[PDB]
Amino acid sequence: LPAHGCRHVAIIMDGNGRWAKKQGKIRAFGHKAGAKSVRRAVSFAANNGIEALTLYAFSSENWNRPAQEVSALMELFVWALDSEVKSLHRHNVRLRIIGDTSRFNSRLQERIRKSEALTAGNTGLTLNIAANYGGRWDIVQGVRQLAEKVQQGNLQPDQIDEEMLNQHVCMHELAPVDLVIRTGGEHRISNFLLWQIAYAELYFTDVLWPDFDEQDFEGALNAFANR
Amino acid sequence: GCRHVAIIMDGNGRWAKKQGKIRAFGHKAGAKSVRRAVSFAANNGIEALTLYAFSSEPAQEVSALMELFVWALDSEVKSLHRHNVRLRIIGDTSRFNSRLQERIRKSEALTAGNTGLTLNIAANYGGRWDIVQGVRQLAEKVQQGNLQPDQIDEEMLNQHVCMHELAPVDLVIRTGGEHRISNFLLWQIAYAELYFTDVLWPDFDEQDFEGALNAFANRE
Ligand SMILES: CC(C)=CCC/C(C)=C/CC/C(C)=C/COP(=O)(O)OP(=O)(O)O
Ligand SMILES: CC(C)=CCC/C(C)=C/CC/C(C)=C/COP(=O)(O)OP(=O)(O)O
Repeated sequence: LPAHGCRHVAIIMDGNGRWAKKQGKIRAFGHKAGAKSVRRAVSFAANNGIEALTLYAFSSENWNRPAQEVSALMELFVWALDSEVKSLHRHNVRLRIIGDTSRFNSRLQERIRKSEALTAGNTGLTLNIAANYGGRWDIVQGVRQLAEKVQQGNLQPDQIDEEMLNQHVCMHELAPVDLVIRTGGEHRISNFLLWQIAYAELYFTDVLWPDFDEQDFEGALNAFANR
Repeated sequence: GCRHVAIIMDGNGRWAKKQGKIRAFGHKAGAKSVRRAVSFAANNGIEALTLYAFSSEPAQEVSALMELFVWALDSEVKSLHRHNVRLRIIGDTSRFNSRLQERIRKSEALTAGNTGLTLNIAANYGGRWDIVQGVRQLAEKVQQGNLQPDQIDEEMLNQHVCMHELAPVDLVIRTGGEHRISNFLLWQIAYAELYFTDVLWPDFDEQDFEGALNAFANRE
C-alpha cells in the first residue's frame, strides 16, 4: 500500500563491466561495485514497502562465456550465500533462488537449500535471486509439471488454461511483477522473466548498475507511480 | 539486419480525443497508418511484420468488428497480393463465425505463395494464450503416451508457438506512450530489442519507423 504502489520489482543489473572499463579497471572491480549496488537496492526495497525484489543474477545463457567470467560470478554467488544470508535473515528477508539449481554442484545446492530454509518463514521482503535462470526454461518447467499431472491421470489437456500455467511458473505465489528495471543501456528482456512480465511496466535507464542508487530506485518507482 | 518487426499500435483513441473527434475517426486514421507501415516494411526488405490487432481481452459491437475484419480482407487482400505480401492471421480464431474463418483461410491460401513481406495480423491474440495452445498440444501427446513430461524442452515447445517457422522477432515497437508488452508476444520476444515511442499510432510514420530500425541498428 505504499504511495508508489509498486509491490514486486524485477531488475536486470547490467553495466558492471562497462562501469569498470570506463575507469581503466578490470572486470572484477565492476563486480565488487555491483555487489555494493545489490546491497543498496535490497536495503532500499525492504525500507520502501516492496513485497518482492527479483534480481537477474545468472542467466542460463551466461554459462557460455569465459571461465574467468563464469567462475567469478559463481564465486560471488557462493560468497553472497556464505556471507550475506545472516543479514537477510536479520532483516526478516525471505530468500529464494530461482532457476535450474540442479546444474550447480551439490555443494552449492546445499548452501542454497540451507539459505532458503533458514529464511523460509520470514515475512518481510522476498528476495528472489535468479541463478542459472531463463524465462523460457521457467515456462518449460511449469509445463512439465502440468504434463506430469496429465500423466498421473489427474489432468486433462483441454483443462490446461492460462491460470493453470500461471500457478506453476516461478514466483506464482508472489504479487505480480509491477516493474522491470534494466540498467546499462540495453533495451531488451534477454530471456529474463517472460511469462511474468505480460503486464509489467518496462523501464530502461543508461545508468550502469554500480551507479544505480537509492535516488535512481525512487526515480524508477516514481516513473512507475506515474503510469 | 532487422528481419522481423512486431508492432503494438496504441494511440488511436487518444489521437481522436486530441483532434476533437469520435473514436471511430482515430481508427480510420490508424488504418491509414497500417497501410503506410506495411508499405515501408515491404519497400525496406523487412521479412516479417507482425501487427497487434485485437487482444483476446455489446455482443453487437463485436459483430460490427467481425464485419470490419471481413471488410478489411475483402478490400485489402488484392493489394497485399499485388505487392507480393504473404498474409497470415495469428490468434484464437476458432471463435470467429464461419464466414470470417473461411475468408481468413482463402486470404491466406491466396497469398501463401507470395515471396515478399510476410504480414502477420494478430486477431484475438494473447502471448500467454499462444504458449497455452502449444502446451495443450504437448499435453495431448503425453495423454496418448507418446511423450514423457521429461522430454518436453524449450525447442520442442517453441515448435508449438505461433510464428516458429519464421525469422525470430528482432524488434518490438509500441506507439502510444505506454511501456508494456500487454500480453502481446511473450515467448517470442526473449531477445528482441524493445522500442517505445510517445507518437500516437495514427501519426506514426516512415521516419518514426526508421528511427526504430535505427534504435535497433545501435543495439550492442
Ligand atoms: C550473487 C549476486 C547476484 C551478486 C550481485 C553482484 C553483481 C551485480 C554482479 C554482476 C553480474 C554480471 C551481469 C556481470 C557481467 O558484467 P555486465 O554484463 O554486468 O556489464 P557489461 O554489459 O557492461 O559488460
Ligand atoms: C545469493 C545472495 C545471498 C544474494 C544477496 C546478497 C546481498 C548483498 C544482500 C543484501 C543484504 C542486505 C540489504 C544487507 C544489509 O546490510 P547489514 O545487514 O550489514 O545491516 P544494515 O542495514 O544496517 O547495513
